Amino acid sequence: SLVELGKMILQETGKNPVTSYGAYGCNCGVLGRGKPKDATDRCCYVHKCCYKKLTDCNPKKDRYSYSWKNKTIVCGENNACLKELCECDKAVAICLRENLDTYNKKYKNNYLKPFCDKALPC
Amino acid sequence: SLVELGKMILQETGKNPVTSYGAYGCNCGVLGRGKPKDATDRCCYVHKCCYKKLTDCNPKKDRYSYSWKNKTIVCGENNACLKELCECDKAVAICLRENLDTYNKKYKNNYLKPFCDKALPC
Amino acid sequence: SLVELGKMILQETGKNPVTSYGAYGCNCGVLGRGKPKDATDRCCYVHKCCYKKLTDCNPKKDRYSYSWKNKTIVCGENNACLKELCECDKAVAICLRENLDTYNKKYKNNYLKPFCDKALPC
Amino acid sequence: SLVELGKMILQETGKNPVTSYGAYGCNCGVLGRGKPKDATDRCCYVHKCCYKKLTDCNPKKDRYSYSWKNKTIVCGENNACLKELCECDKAVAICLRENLDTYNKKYKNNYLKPFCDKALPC
Ligand SMILES: CCc1c(C(=O)C(N)=O)c2c(OCC(=O)O)cccc2n1Cc1ccccc1
Ligand SMILES: CCc1c(C(=O)C(N)=O)c2c(OCC(=O)O)cccc2n1Cc1ccccc1
Ligand SMILES: CCc1c(C(=O)C(N)=O)c2c(OCC(=O)O)cccc2n1Cc1ccccc1
Ligand SMILES: CCc1c(C(=O)C(N)=O)c2c(OCC(=O)O)cccc2n1Cc1ccccc1
Repeated sequence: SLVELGKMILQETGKNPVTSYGAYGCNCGVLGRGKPKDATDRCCYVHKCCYKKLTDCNPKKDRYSYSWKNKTIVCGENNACLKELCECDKAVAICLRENLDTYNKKYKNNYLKPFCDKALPC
Repeated sequence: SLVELGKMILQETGKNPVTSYGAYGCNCGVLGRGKPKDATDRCCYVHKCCYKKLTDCNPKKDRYSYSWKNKTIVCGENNACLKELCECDKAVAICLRENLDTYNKKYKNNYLKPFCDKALPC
Repeated sequence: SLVELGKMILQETGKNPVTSYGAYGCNCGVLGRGKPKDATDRCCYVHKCCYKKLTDCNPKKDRYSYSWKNKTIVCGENNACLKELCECDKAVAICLRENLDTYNKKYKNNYLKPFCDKALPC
Repeated sequence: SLVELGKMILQETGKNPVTSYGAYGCNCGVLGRGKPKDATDRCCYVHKCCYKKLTDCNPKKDRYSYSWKNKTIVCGENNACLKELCECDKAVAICLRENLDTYNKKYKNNYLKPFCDKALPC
């Protein structure tokens, strides 16, 4: 769920998911995909494509278990959908950390929302 | 201060410092040094010796700054006491994480109140 | 920003950046690039080309942190743009020092403005 | 003179000579030699011994010339006493930089006369 996702983002990046990624670019924290504005935005674009493959479980509200071992996210062996859901959130946490260097303050808090292009298919 | 120390332990080990290390063995959390019970206890033994050589500041109360970059603790530059105080806290966070493999709840002071021998000098 | 740049130039060259480089040649301190009149001028040409690559921050007005360690300018860790900015400024301060030998006061005070040719592209 | 000495210290160490070294340990910035408290203090003890040999001039008062060339203090030529005086000052500026790693503001007198033993002779 968003509980697990937010904890992974903070564990990997050290940032509050809401204040830093609540509405960044055309994809991060908002509903629906748009053409990404930068690399951080593209992380959330891929993550939304990860989610849409997952029927038989609810990515937004379904809880799951994971552990933080050797400063690494380790998805607990689980249901197929829950395991894949955990691997979706782990990928976007790593992706957001990796692109902190080009994180741009001008893209937060839905400054880009009126300018967002229609997204290409996943 | 204990504020920064607590966040480093959380970021490195993934554990709550109060529940996991608030009173563990003969050195972790408790006041004063004793002969260590295991590898985790020895981390806190070393950390307490690290604090002992700091005289120009109050290790428990004085605040400093540090960064979480690439899942690594990076101490902020400061005067001798505050910088070395940050380094004391960093080494114990890494040490406790490295020794999670042998962390044993039997050394938590709430499971069994350990009999602690007089510590050797630092 | 110019505050950090001016301190670097003083630290490296020992010269006041305003009085020595406020309007030197066809590139130093003045607006716009021109064909360099000497090696000092070319330092500022390269520096202006360095700035032109930076589009995610404001090279003239954005602050950054650096320190003086072992008589070396050491750029503090930041985002990609601010780190590249600091490295642009460190490089021009260093370049200006290396070419103090051929510094010509005849090129000061924007005397060469009618002599400035179109520069080669960056 | 002290004017040239203070400029050297700022150039080499990056520190304000008054606020960092104006009364530090048993030798730095105070009158007379004492048993050094640490490596920084020892730099000032050695420097005071350097001044002791300069009888043909006035170390604190007499001016001399030096240049900041390639981030090196270069004493200008002069008579024996004044050239030796500049080299005394250059040496203490270098010594203080080299020992910034163990600088500790705990040794600043802060207008309380510390316990100072009689120094070894020189
Ligand atoms: C970038 C972080 C993010 C999402 C992403 O990781 C992302 N934009 O992909 C996301 C999200 O995405 C899933 C989806 O769109 O269904 C939906 C809703 C909020 C979303 N926050 C913000 C957040 C998450 C967890 C705790 C606190 C804040
Ligand atoms: C192992 C964690 C620890 C200490 C150590 O790291 C350790 N035992 O060395 C320590 C401590 O030690 C310093 C000293 O003895 O002055 C004193 C008091 C509490 C101490 N907690 C618990 C804690 C720290 C920070 C936030 C919340 C809880
Ligand atoms: C050569 C020094 C210099 C610039 C350069 O280093 C240079 N010509 O590249 C520069 C400058 O250049 C950046 C740009 O044109 O955007 C713009 C404005 C002033 C500029 N001073 C003068 C100065 C710098 C810092 C403090 C005080 C005076
Ligand atoms: C450590 C710096 C220092 C002295 C030394 O370098 C040192 N303690 O040797 C020293 C000093 O020493 C020479 C002597 O006692 O005759 C005498 C007086 C002040 C002295 N400041 C402080 C200072 C010097 C220059 C400008 C501003 C502040």
